[PDB]
Amino acid sequence: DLKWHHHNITYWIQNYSEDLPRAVIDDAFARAFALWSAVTPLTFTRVYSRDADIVIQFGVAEHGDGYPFDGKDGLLAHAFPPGPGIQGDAHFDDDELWSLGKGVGYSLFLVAAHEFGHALGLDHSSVPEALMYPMYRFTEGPPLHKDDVNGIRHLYG
Ligand SMILES: CC(=O)N[C@@H]1[C@@H](OC(C)=O)[C@H](OC(C)=O)[C@@H](COC(C)=O)O[C@H]1NC(=S)N/C=C/N([C@@H](C(=O)O)C(C)C)S(=O)(=O)c1ccc(-c2ccccc2)cc1
Ligand SMILES: [Ca+2]
Ligand SMILES: [Ca+2]
Ligand SMILES: [Ca+2]
Ligand SMILES: [Zn+2]
Ligand SMILES: [Zn+2]
Repeated sequence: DLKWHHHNITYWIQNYSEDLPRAVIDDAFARAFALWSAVTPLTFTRVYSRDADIVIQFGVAEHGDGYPFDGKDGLLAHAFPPGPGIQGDAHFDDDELWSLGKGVGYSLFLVAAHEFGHALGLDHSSVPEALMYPMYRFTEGPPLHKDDVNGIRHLYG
């Protein structure tokens, strides 16, 4: 689908990378969802159920959906457009080193924020400073750009 047909979105962290403590991983995802909830009529509620709208997985190579990851670097993660089942789910390549991005590795917060963008129905931006730009660039500045917010309001008001 082009967008979620309900406003109360649920998510399930199905498994964890060992790269970061679980509480830090939980918080990275929470922060990434908080970014989008501030600018939408959507809420994001964590659940412990396979029935969740957005199922989150860490995996490597072929991990069960026919879109295999590729080892270190290259593809970092991917997420499916809104809908039932696999749709809306977000997967992270655990052959990457997940971090806070300041040091070595990729920021789990930034990559998750980007992927949740896709999971709400956004496509890519042509603005380098936008979160939904298709190349990863680590920044400590505010991730959202006018274009990101325009795109998400275009779908959700
Ligand atoms: C096709 C398309 O939509 N455009 C790009 C083109 O890249 C450009 C314009 O430079 C580029 O086209 C060219 C040649 O200029 C092309 C280059 O090829 C590769 C593989 O490097 O890449 C296209 N983009 C796609 S779709 N590539 C894959 C994407 N990733 C995923 C994603 O966008 O979520 C995707 C599988 C769903 S990614 O894993 O590589 C990725 C995952 C996450 C950030 C990310 C980003 C920001 C913040 C945090 C994170 C990035 C990238
Ligand atoms: Ca990879
Ligand atoms: Ca789903
Ligand atoms: Ca890893
Ligand atoms: Zn996948
Ligand atoms: Zn993307």
